Amino acid sequence: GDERFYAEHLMPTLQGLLDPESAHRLAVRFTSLGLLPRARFQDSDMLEVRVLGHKFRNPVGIAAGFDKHGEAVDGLYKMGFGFVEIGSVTPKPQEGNPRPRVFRLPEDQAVINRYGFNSHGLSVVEHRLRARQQKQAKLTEDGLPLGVNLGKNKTSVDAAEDYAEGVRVLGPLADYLVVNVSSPNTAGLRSLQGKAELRRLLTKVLQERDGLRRVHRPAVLVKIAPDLTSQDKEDIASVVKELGIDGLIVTNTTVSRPAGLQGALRSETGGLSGKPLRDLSTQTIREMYALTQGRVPIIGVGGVSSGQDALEKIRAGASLVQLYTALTFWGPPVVGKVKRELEALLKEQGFGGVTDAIGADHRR
Ligand SMILES: Cc1cc2nc3c(=O)[nH]c(=O)nc-3n(C[C@H](O)[C@H](O)[C@H](O)COP(=O)(O)O)c2cc1C
Ligand SMILES: COc1cccc(-c2csc(N/N=C/c3ccccc3C(=O)O)n2)c1
Ligand SMILES: O=C(O)c1cc(=O)[nH]c(=O)[nH]1
Repeated sequence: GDERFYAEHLMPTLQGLLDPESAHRLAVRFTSLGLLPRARFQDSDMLEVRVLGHKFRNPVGIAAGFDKHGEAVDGLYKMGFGFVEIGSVTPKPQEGNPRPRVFRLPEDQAVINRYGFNSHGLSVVEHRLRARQQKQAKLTEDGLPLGVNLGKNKTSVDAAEDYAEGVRVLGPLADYLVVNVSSPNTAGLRSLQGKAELRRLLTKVLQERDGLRRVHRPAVLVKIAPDLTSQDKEDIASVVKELGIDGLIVTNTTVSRPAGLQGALRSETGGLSGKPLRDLSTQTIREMYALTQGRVPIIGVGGVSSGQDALEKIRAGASLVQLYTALTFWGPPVVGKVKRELEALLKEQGFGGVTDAIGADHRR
């Protein structure tokens, strides 16, 4: 469980042998088998957060896209994440884009991916989650909630019906659902972020959700891009408040390529994640928090690899944070590292707990 060993030796050597997709698949295998150090870090009460109708024993989650098909959920809690998001899941199975479709930018601590929603489909994931449904109910009660991220098939004619199907099938198995309208890798998907289409889409989603039995009724969150115009952001905030959307996930990967990227593969098509996304994401959180008057829970994600990164997002308005790319460079010890550093920084800055820090920047 040594950060230095994983960061300086183990992870780099494994990356030396395996292309990123092979490495991802192997990581999922290892994780599902529990082949990792069980956490040194025991979660402090300071790290607990209550939001989305749930207790989270720590605010650090695993972002969607690592466990796309719900295969490694328990290994992910063992890794120390306070909550787990699986997906994106599409209604029907689909292969996603041709390989290669994932690229490392080691010099930038960044990744570019164009998976294209490769997915086992709703039915397979439903059965997988059903097999451990009662274990999840206890985990959730214990402060370890589960989120399910919903996508749409490449060849679907009715985007809203794809999401509605997802709500009906995986909604009853989830503590929260994510409407992913921000994947850069599915044609036309991000235009679902525009006002009229979003309102129509989310109205249908919320109706389907409200039609589920009470104990099986998840919160609904919208995951947005970091590449939105100011107009897009205003409109989303407006729709979210008009419809009573439960929360936002901020943000997905960027189609931008910030100046300064050094990686040889920087011009590959796809969404960029990791360090170059970090502050762009933090700023989007800051803006969405203000537009929603601090009343809509935000899960902050984008380039988090340290306690400081996490705290900056929390102070900007995030109630919870996720990471993914940092894990691909630092390995499993990064989770305890982030939690440990976050706790220390909360103390240094005079916060009683994570909850006190949420949106602190806006009250300065
Ligand atoms: C390889 C890869 C696959 C991803 N797949 C999904 C996905 O299926 N659905 C989704 O909402 N986000 C997906 N993401 C985005 C992450 O959830 C997250 O929003 C983004 O990577 C920023 O966080 P990070 O910098 O910590 O990696 C993916 C990211 C990566 C790198
Ligand atoms: C070292 O032993 C373990 C044990 C459990 C998980 C892991 C683990 C978690 S993530 C990971 N590597 N991930 C690599 C990866 C994932 C998605 C996309 C790209 C990459 C990559 O660039 O290698 N490995 C490693
Ligand atoms: O499947 C994808 O390629 C994918 C989806 C998503 O939401 N974000 C991302 O970076 N890639």
